[PDB]
Amino acid sequence: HHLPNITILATGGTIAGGVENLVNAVPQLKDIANVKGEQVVNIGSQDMNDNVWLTLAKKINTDCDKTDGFVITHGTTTMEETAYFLDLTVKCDKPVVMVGAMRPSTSMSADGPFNLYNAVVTAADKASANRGVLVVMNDTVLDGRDVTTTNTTDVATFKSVNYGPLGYIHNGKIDYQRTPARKHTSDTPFDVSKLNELPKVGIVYNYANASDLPAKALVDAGYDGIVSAGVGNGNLYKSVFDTLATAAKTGTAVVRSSRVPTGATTQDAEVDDAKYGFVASGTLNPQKARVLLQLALTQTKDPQQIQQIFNQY
Amino acid sequence: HHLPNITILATGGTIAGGVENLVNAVPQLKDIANVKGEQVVNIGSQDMNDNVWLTLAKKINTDCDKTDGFVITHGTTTMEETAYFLDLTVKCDKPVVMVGAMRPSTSMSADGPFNLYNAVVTAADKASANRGVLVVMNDTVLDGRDVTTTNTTDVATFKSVNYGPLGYIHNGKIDYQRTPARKHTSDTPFDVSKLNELPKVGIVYNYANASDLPAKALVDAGYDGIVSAGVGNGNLYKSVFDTLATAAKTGTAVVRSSRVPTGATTQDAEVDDAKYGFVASGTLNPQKARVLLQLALTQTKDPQQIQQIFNQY
Amino acid sequence: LPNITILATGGTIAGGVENLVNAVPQLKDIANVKGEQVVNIGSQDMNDNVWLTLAKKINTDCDKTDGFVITHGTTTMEETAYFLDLTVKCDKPVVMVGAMRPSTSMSADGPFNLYNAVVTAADKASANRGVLVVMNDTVLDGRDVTTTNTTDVATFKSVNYGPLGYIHNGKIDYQRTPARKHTSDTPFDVSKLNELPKVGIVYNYANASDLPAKALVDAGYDGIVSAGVGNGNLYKSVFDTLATAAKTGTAVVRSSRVPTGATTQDAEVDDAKYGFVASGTLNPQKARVLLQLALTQTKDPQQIQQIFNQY
Amino acid sequence: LPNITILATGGTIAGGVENLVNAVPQLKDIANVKGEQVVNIGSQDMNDNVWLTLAKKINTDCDKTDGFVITHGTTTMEETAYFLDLTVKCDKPVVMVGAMRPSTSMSADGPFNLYNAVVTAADKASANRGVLVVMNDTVLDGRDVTTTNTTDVATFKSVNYGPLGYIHNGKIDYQRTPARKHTSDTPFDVSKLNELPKVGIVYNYANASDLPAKALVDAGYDGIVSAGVGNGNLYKSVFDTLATAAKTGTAVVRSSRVPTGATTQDAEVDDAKYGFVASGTLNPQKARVLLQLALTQTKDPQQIQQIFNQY
Repeated sequence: HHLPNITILATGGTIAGGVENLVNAVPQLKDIANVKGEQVVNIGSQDMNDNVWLTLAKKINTDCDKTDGFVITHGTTTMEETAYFLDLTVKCDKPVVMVGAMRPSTSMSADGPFNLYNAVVTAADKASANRGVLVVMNDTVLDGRDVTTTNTTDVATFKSVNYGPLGYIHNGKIDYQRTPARKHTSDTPFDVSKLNELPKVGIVYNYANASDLPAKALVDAGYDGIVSAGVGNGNLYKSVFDTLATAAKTGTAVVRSSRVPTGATTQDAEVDDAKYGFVASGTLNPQKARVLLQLALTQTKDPQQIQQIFNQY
Repeated sequence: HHLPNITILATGGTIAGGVENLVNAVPQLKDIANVKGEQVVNIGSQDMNDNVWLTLAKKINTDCDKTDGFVITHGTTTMEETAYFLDLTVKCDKPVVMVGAMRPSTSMSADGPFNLYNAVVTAADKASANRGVLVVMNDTVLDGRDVTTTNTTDVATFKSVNYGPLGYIHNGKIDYQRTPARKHTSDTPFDVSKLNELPKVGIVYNYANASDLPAKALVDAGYDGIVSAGVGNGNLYKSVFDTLATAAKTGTAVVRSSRVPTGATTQDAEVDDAKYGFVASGTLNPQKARVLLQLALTQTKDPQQIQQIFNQY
Repeated sequence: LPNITILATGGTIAGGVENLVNAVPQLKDIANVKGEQVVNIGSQDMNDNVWLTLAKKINTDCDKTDGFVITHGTTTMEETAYFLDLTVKCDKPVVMVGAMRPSTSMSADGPFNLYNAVVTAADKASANRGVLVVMNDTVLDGRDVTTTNTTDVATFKSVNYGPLGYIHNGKIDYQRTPARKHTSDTPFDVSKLNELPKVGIVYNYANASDLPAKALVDAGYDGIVSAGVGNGNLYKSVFDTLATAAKTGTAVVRSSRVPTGATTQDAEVDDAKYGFVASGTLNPQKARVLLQLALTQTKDPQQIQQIFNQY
Repeated sequence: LPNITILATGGTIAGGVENLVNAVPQLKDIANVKGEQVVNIGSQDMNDNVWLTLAKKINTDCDKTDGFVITHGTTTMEETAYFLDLTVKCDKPVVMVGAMRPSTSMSADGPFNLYNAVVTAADKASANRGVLVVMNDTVLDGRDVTTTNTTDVATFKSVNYGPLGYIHNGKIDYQRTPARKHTSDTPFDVSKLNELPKVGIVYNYANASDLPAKALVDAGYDGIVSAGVGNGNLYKSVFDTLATAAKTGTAVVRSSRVPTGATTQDAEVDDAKYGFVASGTLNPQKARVLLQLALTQTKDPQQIQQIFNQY
C-alpha cells in the first residue's frame, strides 16, 4: 500500500510559506501523497481571463491519465468563475480541487497551509471522484457550480449559498453527504480542446436611474452575449430593458441574472422572457451565468436552446 | 389618551388587498393610529430614479410638522437604495419607515398586510424616533444604511448583513437593542431642497476578462462619478483599472466597492487609493455607494474629502 | 390527478381536516385530496406513541395513495421527521408541513405552505428522497432540517448540508438528494413495536449539575444523549456520571448544544476508552431518535457508532 | 503605549503566560503587555468560583492597567463573557479571546486572534461598550455572542443583533454599541460573595422525562432554566413539574433550545398565571447567568422579569 500521486498546478503566487518547493513549506503533505508541482501561469486572480481558462482546461484534459488527482492554487477574487468554467469543460473524472488563501502566506495565522493540506486530502480521497470540480476552503468541500465568495476579507467567505456544501473535513477524513445533480465534466457537450478563443460576453449592472450606455457600448462593439445583473428577481431598469430588448431581437444573446446574492432568477416570472427572447439564469449569479453563456454560444445562438442549457448545467 | 397620526406615502401599487382605502384592507390599522394615505408617484420600483427620490425627500421635509410619522410603501427591488438616499437627506427626526411585500397582495399567504401593520406600529412608537430611516420587513426593524435584499424571492430576504437589525417586533411591541452609529438625517450636510437634479454616477461590474467599454462609455459621456463593483476586496480587472485610473486623473470621482455581498472594501489594502485618487466604499455595496457619491459630489470633487464623507456617513 | 392523503396530528394550519380543500380551493387543481385526523395533540407534547402510530399508518396505507402530507406543529417537527425518515418503508413521497403563524393571523403562512407541500407530494421527482419538510418555498430533508428561530416564518433550514430544492410557481428545482440511508434502506422496523427504548437528554454548561444524569441512570434509562459544549465536551461531574453509566451498560451518545457542525469521534474525548458514541451532525434531539432505534438492534457501542455513521 | 494585562484561565493560545510577547512579537508595537495566570482549568469545567475570582480581580486591578485581555477556551466563553458583562465595574476595555485550533496546528488562529484582542483592548473607542469577545477579525458584545459551529474558526457570532465592529489592519470600524445595561450600570455586585445561587438547566424534546427537573427541585435548587421547544414551550410532564416548583418558590425561566430569536413573554405560555419568567433573546446558558445574579437581589418573579427586560 503506497500513496497517490497528486499534481499541484499553480496559477499565481504561493499560498503557503516556488511551486516546486511546496513539500518543504508543508512537509505534512508527504504523508498523504507523492506531490509534484507545475507553474501553469503566474497572474493575479483579479486579472483572470479566457486564455488562462483555455490553458487550464487543456492541461488537465491532456494530463488526466498521468496522475491520480489535481489541486489548483488560485487567487480568491475570481475562484468561483474559474471553478465553474472547469466544471463544465474538464473531461477527467479524477478529482480536480481548487484552493486559495484569504490571508497572505507571511501573515500571522495564514490560512493557506491548512487549506492546501486539506485540498490534497480531498484530491487523494477516492470518494472525491465523479463529484465535479471542487473548491476546498475552511475545512469544507464545495461544488464549483454553487460556490461563491460571501465576504471581502473573512477566511470563511466561500460558501455554497443556495444548496450547501458537499462535505466537511475533520482530521483528514471527509464526511460527504451530497453530490451535485446538475451535469458536469464528462457529461457536458462542451469541448474546448480546439478553441483558441471564446464568445464575447459582458455584464451590466442594474440600479435606480441606471444608464443604458454600458449596454449600448457592448452591443455597438458586437458582443455575442450580455448578462444583466438585475434587481430583485432579475428585473431591469427601463432604459436597460429597452436596449437589451432591441439587442435580443437583432441577434445578441441576453441572460437575466440578479445582483441579489442568493436565489434563482426565475423563468417568465417578472419579465416575459418568451416574448423578448431572453434567458433566465436560475441560481447562477452574473459572473457564473457569463461562463455558461460563453459555452452555450459555442453550440447555439437560439434562445430556446440556450434556456434548456441553463436548465441542465 | 389618543392615537398618533401616521401618514402613508405610496410610490406604487397596493401591498395589501387605492392608498386612500388601506384602512379597509387592514382595519387593524385603526387600533394603532389615525391613518391618512397619499399617492406620491406610481411607478414600478425597478424604474426608480433620481426625480422620485428628490420628490420624496422634499415631501417629507415639507410635511414633517404635520404628522407624527411616515410609512412609505415601496417595491422591494430598489428599497435598499431609496432607504439610504432618504437616510442622508431627510431632515425630520420623526419616524420614517419603509415597507414592501415579497408576494403580490392577491396571492395566498401575502406578506404585505402584516408587514404594513408592523410598519405602522414602528412609525407610531416613540422609541423609533432618532434612529434614521428604517425598513420594516418580516417582523424586523432594519436601518437604511446596512439593509439589503439577500434572496430573489424569500419573504425573509431583507437583512442588515454587516451589523444586524435594530429591533424585533413581537405582538406589536419592539425590542430595540441597537441604533446606527454613522450620521444620518438631521446630522448630515446634504440638503436637496433646492436641487432639481443630482450628479451622474454610474456602476461598472468586474469579472474575469472584463470589458473596459462600459467604463469608457461613462467617461466619454462626462459622468461625474463611477462606482466599481470590484472582485474580492474591491479589486479591479486590469483593463477597467487602467480606464478608471486615467478617469480619476482627469476629474472623474472613482469609488471602489465590491460585488461581494458582505464586508467592507477597505482603504489602501488591495489598491493604492492615495496614488490613484480612488475612494474606498467601506461596507457600502455598489448601489449604496452610488447614493453617497452622488450626494458627496454636491459638496466637493476632492477625493480626500469624499473619502472622509465615506468614513462618516 | 394524483391521490394525496393528508394526515393531521393537531389543529388546522389553514382557515378540521376535510375543510382543507374549502380553505385552500387551489388544491383541487393539483390533486385529489383526502384527509384523516390521526391524533389531536400539541406538537410540544409529541411522544413515542404518536410516532409509532404514524409510521404504521403510512406503512399500512402506502398502496392506497400516491403520496402523504402530514400536518404537524413546528416545535418538534424536526424530531418526527427524522423518526419517520428512518422507519417509513413506503417509497412514495412523505412530506411534513406546518405554520409559524396561526391560521387566523394576518399574513398566515399555513395556506401557501400546505399548497406547496401538496405540490411536492404530487411531484414524481420527490420520490426516493426520504421524508421531506416543506416550509417557506423550500424542500428540506428530514435528517438535516431544524428550526433556527423562535418565531420567523423562515425558521426551517438544513443547517449543515442545505436544502434539496426550491419551489417557484408550483415547480421544484431539485439539485440535491440525501446520501445517508433512509426509509426502505434502513434495518429499523417498527411494525411489531408498542414502545421504544428510553433515551433522555442532559445539557452541559458551566458548573453543570450531575443530578439530571444521575436521575436517568437510577431510573434505568437505556440511553443518554449529552448536549455537550463545543465539540461534544462534557462538564467534569457529568462526564464522571456518564463514564460510570457506560461501563454498566447505558448507551451514551455525545452530541452538542452548538447548533451546527459535527460532534466528531475521538477528537475532544476518547470515545473508544469510555464506550461513548459521537453523534456526527445530529443535534441532541435527533441523536435521541437514532439511538432509540439503534437500541432496538444492539447494545454494543461499536455497532451503535457504525449506525451513527450510516444513517 | 497602553499597559494591557493578559489574564489566563488555561493553556496558551499562541505557541505559559509571559512567553506571549515572545510568541507574538508584534504585540510590542501596540502595547506593554503583562500576563498573569489566574486559574488553570479546561473551559468545559468552567465554574462559579472561577467567575467570582475573575470579576474580583478585574474590579480590584482596574486602576493599575489601561485594559484587560482574558484568554479562555471556546466551549463556555459565551457564559463567562456575559457573567463578566454584568459584574465588572471597571469601565476600561475587557476583551475575551480564544482559539478554535490548537496552537501547534497548521494555520493556528490563536496568534492573530490574540493580536486583535490586544488591539481592541488598546483602542480608546472600545471603552464603555461592555465586555467584548474578539474572534475572527470581529468584535462581539458579551450578551449576544454565542458559538454557532463545533469546529469552524468563524464560529463566534452575535446571532440576534450583530457585531459591534470589524478589525482590518489594526483599526476597528465600530458602528454599534449594546443598548442593554452592562458593567457599571448594573446593580449586581459580587465583591462580597463566595458563592452563587444554584440554577440548573433542563432540556425539552419529544417524550421528555420530568426526572431531570424533579432531581433539581428535590435538591433545593434556587432556579431552573428550561430549554424549551419553539418559542419556549414545554413538554407536558416538564411543565407540570415546573409549575409546581414555581408555586413553592423555585424561580423558573423559560428559554429555548432554538439558537436564535426571543422567547417572548405570555405568548405560548401564560407566564403571569404560573409565575414563570420569559428569557427574551438569552439562550439557556446565558439565561442561567442572569437568573443567578437576579436571585442575589430578589425571589419575586415579576421583579426577575423586569431584570430580564433590562439586562
